[PDB]
Amino acid sequence: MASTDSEKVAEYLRRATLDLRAARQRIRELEGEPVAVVAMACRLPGGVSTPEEFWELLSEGRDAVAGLPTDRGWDLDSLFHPDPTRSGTAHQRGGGFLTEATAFDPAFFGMSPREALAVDPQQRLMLELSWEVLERAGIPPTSLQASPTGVFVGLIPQEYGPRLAEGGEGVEGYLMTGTTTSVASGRIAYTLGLEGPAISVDTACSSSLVAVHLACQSLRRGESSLAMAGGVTVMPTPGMLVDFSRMNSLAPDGRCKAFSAGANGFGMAEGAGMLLLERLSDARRNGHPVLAVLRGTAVNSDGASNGLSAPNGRAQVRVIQQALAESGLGPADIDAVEAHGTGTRLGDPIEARALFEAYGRDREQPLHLGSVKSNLGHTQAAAGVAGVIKMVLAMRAGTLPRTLHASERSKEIDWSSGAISLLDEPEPWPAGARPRRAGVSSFGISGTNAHAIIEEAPQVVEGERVEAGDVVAPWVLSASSAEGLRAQAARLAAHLREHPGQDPRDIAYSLATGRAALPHRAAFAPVDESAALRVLDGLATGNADGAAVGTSRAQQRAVFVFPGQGWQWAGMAVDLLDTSPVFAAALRECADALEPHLDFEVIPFLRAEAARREQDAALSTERVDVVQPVMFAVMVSLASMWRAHGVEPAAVIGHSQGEIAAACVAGALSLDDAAR
Amino acid sequence: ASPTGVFVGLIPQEYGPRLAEGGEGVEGYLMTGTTTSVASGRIAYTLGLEGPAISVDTACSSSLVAVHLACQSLRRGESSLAMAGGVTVMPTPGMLV
Amino acid sequence: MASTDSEKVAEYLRRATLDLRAARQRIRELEGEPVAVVAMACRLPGGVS
Amino acid sequence: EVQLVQSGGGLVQPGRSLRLSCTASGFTFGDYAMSWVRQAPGKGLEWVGFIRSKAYGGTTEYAASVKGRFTISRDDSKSIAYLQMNSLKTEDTAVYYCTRGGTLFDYWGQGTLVTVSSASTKGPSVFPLAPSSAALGCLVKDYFPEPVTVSWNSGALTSGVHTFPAVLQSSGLYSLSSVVTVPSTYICNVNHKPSNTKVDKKVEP
Amino acid sequence: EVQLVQSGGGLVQPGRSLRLSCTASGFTFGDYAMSWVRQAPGKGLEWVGFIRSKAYGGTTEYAASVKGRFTISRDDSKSIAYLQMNSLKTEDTAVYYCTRGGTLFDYWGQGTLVTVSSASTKGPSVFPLAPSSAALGCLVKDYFPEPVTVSWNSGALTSGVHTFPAVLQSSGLYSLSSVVTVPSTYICNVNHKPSNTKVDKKVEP
Amino acid sequence: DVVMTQSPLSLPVTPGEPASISCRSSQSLLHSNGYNYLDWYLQKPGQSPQLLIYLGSNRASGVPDRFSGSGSGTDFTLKISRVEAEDVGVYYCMQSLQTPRLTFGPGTKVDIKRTVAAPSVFIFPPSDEQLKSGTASVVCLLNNFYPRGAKVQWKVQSGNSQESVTEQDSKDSTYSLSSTLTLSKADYEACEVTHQGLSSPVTKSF
Amino acid sequence: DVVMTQSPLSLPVTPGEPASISCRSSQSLLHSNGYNYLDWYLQKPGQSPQLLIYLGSNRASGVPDRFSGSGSGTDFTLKISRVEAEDVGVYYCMQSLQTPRLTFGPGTKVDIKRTVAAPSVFIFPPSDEQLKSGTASVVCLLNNFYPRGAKVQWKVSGNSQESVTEQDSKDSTYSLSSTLTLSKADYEKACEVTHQGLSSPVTKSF
Repeated sequence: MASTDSEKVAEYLRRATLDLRAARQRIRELEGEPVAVVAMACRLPGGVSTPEEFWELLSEGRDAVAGLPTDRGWDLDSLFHPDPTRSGTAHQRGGGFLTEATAFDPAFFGMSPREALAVDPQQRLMLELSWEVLERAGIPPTSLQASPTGVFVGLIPQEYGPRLAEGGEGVEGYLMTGTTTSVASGRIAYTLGLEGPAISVDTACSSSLVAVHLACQSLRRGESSLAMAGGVTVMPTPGMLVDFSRMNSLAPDGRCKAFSAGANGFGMAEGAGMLLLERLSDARRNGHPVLAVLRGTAVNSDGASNGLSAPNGRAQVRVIQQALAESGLGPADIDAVEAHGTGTRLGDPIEARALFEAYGRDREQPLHLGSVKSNLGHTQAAAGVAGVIKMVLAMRAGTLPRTLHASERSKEIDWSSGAISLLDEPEPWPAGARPRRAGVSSFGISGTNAHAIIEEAPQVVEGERVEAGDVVAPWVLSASSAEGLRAQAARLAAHLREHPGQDPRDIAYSLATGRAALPHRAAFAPVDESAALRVLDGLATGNADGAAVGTSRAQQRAVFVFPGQGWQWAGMAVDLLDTSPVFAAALRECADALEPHLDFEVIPFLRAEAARREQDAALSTERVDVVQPVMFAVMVSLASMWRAHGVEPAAVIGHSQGEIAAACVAGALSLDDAAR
Repeated sequence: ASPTGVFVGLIPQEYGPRLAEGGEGVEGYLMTGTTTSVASGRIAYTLGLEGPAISVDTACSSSLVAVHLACQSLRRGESSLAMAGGVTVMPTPGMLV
Repeated sequence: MASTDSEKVAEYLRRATLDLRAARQRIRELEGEPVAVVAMACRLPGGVS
Repeated sequence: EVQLVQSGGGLVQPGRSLRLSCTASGFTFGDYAMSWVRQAPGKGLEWVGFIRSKAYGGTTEYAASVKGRFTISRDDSKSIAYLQMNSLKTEDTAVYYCTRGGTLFDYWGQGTLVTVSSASTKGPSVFPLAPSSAALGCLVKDYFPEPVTVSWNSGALTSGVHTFPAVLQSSGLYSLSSVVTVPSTYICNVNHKPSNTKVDKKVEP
Repeated sequence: EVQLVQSGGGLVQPGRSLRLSCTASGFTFGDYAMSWVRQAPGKGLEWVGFIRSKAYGGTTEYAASVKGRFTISRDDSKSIAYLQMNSLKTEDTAVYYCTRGGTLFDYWGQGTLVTVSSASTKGPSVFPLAPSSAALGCLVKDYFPEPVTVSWNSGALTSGVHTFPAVLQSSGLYSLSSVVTVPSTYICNVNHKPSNTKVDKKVEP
Repeated sequence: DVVMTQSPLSLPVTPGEPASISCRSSQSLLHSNGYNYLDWYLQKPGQSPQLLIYLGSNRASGVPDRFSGSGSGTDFTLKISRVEAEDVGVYYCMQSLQTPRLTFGPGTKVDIKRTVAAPSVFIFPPSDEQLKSGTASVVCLLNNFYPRGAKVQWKVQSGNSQESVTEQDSKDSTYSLSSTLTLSKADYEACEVTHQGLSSPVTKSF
Repeated sequence: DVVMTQSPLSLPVTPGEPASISCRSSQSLLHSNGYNYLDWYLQKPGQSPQLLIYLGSNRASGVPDRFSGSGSGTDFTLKISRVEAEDVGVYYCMQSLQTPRLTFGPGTKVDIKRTVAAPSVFIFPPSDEQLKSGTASVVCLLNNFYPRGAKVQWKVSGNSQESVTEQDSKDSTYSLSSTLTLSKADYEKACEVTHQGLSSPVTKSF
């Protein structure tokens, strides 16, 4: 324009670049945006009901293949016969089986004691997990109503009760809508109120990583701001270990001896698992916990294999390389791999030869090859989300857990490159300078390989840090049953006798803004954590002393009732303004609205006790010319206090002069108006 | 060996004999028949497709939800071709019951 | 010289714009690339095959 | 993000000195050439001036309307742009903006309402509008400054209520004429906030 | 879609003329000042010149090495850029390339192996390389021009075969020295395509 | 000289329907680089002006894809592929060839489009207490009319009328006019419009 | 004066490993606009160049996410976050501040990285029929060596020519044929190298 020969075009270039910088950051936020694992809930066998118990099975190298379930009353009798071709016999004589299958809380989830008998245990556990995964990600499970949030559940349709053409007595129309894989992801979105893509995918034993991949690819784009991605296989009938045994694919002892010379086949188990997932710059902007980031995912069918159940050796290399070129990484960044490790004698040699071809390509540091199934059992459709719970507790515990049955590494694989180090021992895995990434791979019977690359959470240096000790807030307990509320203060009590000195403000933040406002409420404001621990033990027995118990029906709607006269004491709020500036300042606006209409101000009145109010020209109560405005000022400041603490009235009603305060707080009369 | 997704939308239903009791000739294949899982992988096996072969279960929306998943496997580019589609052949009167 | 900054900072603007015209038609193909329906097979109620 | 948040509006009498500050956070302040675009109430935008980048010399180009009166500066270490408005006259009553480009206006900031009026703070002269025989309204002539808010039936009637944007006389005062349209006996309460003078009006033909 | 396909290479003698054409299809030809750069065999790129856009006008900036010798033009209605090479010399033996820009060489042509040599077309002087006592090799000295193809055991041995890149002497000729490394009695075959002179070599220590 | 740029100043838009604002420049805005030096700005009603398009056709980031840009050196065009309720305001065609630019242009007054309405001319004689007060204000309120192109006279002449108009409402999408004839003591001792909601002059007096 | 720009001319890259070419300019390439005037070009081996990054940090469409650009006009650093078989060749640091620009710079000779190999020196005395043809060519072959920073001297010098091949794939080494095109008599009167595959001079003669 004027100076030199550039003052205008160099503004359109600045803009064409900050538009190119902001349009090529939109391409990397739509196909490669990290998807944070906001929380993980899992009902894996071995009594595992939560990942902390799960970090307590992998770390001690405990196998969870105990035996067949007798809690459902199976016909194990016939599941076994010397002749192994009997049409109804099973070869797995063990396996990882949970007792949480024949167990559910119908009343909590709003289903009748007849609609729930029909509820397929796969869905039944998924409903319980959907509530937990939220209750441990912070997000109140009842706060996600009409919120875009996809439920992506992976399920191998399994057969529960009477055939749909042989309807029961109470279970009849609800036998198809409680068992259709359709309504496992759908029951969740209904009970939780979610309005997002509630898709129940089915890709055999990769339906958890496919559901995780289908949720990550539903997030990178944006159709659901949040997403619950996971999968469950709880096997109601012994109909899967009696068919898988008919193709002689099972092991006679139920162990998935991954990458081991004793490999017999799958050690088929049953389990669940759910991940709460959100775009990494949506779980940092909302403060949600970020446990690990799912960098990239890939799904790749085996193609024309040598059998439907037969694995492809060059369709896994193209899925370990699609998830490795969609995450923007390379084969040398992934420290460890949670491989399928089915324990098969022709699927493990093919898996690992696909792992020396996509990862073990001149590896400077050996790949730590490990398998949750070994410690657990082929979790079928829950395997792949039980590998992103294993390799997300491996992120956050600084340790690669064991592969429990692989000391005698199989002789059908070539472990000569020294590029893969099967995890026969707990390998330390601390936070170094290079990000800690892992790979979880689930390949299925249908021939749909899936591979997901996990990375450790971006090191949060400060985040929500410490300020100062001060007034303590109520410990907010609530449950949907009077016997479940005793169990809440029988599990928070333990979560503090196991973890003592836990900041009270932190047990009143993730209990109040971390849980749902369920009917049976027992909040309590505790001076100390032992005062608390005391009330916690009292509520375990139902004895409320120091605890504010109550009952509700999702009630809300408080009413500010305003007494006219007779509620004054000699020291009304003497320290209520000395402890918080939300009452002192609340008094300040009333005072400056009372100064032009009153001489003596309210500030020194409630500041001083009656024993010291006798010398400030303001009697304790008899001065109706002074205490009536004081009453109104105390009243309005207190009402503003409850409003500042989130207590808003559905109605204000005043008695005689509390009418003035009610009008002041209702908005019909200004602060100065009602003050005058 | 081509990138070609198969996105079928079905419903579990009930076809053969309850797997616990197995069968006479259909013993190891009963499982491979009654699984919406292989109802997308069987297709990607016979033709040889190497694209994501996912099965969808949203009941009366399975097909349209499967075209959604396929449309975005083509928008992102995971698969250059896709076969979206849904089937509800009801081999038992269980559903009308 | 190159017509100082008249034929240069305007030569970099036909790249930063022609790259913006190709990094925005990648976003219109990552989200709204219209997919075809190349063929349709149906076995529907009745004689439909 | 880039946010050009402004500050420094207010009420002055013609011939004063007023400051306009443009807080730039999100971009390198020294690369762009901040400019100040004036928009008098309800007309088109007019560009006041702009300072060149410190690397582009820092030469400040002003309008023909405000040359010798306004001066524009910029600081990187304190990262603020200045419109120094000296010797104001009646024309400066306007919403002054701060854009981040001399020829390519970008963020634009928010909008600092500067008012140069010779008036003083007085309440409304609420004069009712009797119906011909119809609609019922009420004037608020001769109030200053803006804020102003007029309701009907004291915020009970909201359908048909048209609170005509205010109007400036040559005397520096403001005039709103709020009118409802409904066949009938209605009340209008005008609350001039700067002076807190709430006047109420009952109207009949 | 943009492309800048070239044409006009060949074999000439120092002191001749030659045409270099740059077919531009995909972009508005008149917008970009287009350059002509040159890669001497196996060294870094040197920029020959560039013609400025017809819309810009400007001039035709050439190098110090080729001023008064080369001239560059452009046509929009026929949409071709020209490097007119005149009064050539041995230095012009190189791969001239035409890039779409004068400061930002964004797009490029495949490169035209424009060659200026005083030699004539003669076959190879295939001279063997007897082993010391080891590797076995064979020269191709004094052939012209490039193409050249030397294989071993007549394209049977491909492991250990290192065809040594074209070397030009001061006489304008070329010399390849293809050698295999394997303990032993081997055949090397050379076929100078322009002259079709296939000579075969049997080697012993 | 200076580039004089004009536009369809009063362009109506109806939601969900593609619209097209155009700009016509006296001089040529296609500078030698082959890049047009025209910019498209949007001032949404009562907000900070926005940059929609720079260099004639390039769209600024953060601006909805709907706004498309095109044009030669004189005639230019903004093609909103989909007009919604935020696409309304003033669209300024603002050149860049000759900086400085004292004005942003008249700007295209965009409105949510309906059919033509019926100006409710309501002559309201001044309350007499006002005459007791020292002034006179007969107000000829027009109400519920669209488009807003109404002359409003004061006869029996005009020259002491001052203007008050609101922007377009939502459920009726009309305009309302408060033409006030502020006035003095004696001279108190008629208004009409020529809006295309009617054709004939409708003269009603105090 | 002119901007003199240098780089790590012989930078080795190993696949899958982030690499970093740097550029150092004598003058300042950060022009008033706040935009560096340095460009990064890639001539992949035996192909037409393509742009990689412009204005110092901006990347040119079609260039993968791998090629990042960070630094200031004076000290720049093209950062390849993932070197594959495509991230090899010659990387030219090419300024834009001053244009006349006779050269693209020496360019960073990028190579697929391995450990250091021992150069296999083969002295091949010329065929005697060549001595009956009118010339003499004793060839000192240097097979299978990396890096390529080895010269061949002729003792007991100056007529030597040079023939190196670019890096092969399965061995990723270099091979040199240093040629002594020579004349009839002066044959009746040795080669060695100083490659860092060895340290001591290894002199073997015809």
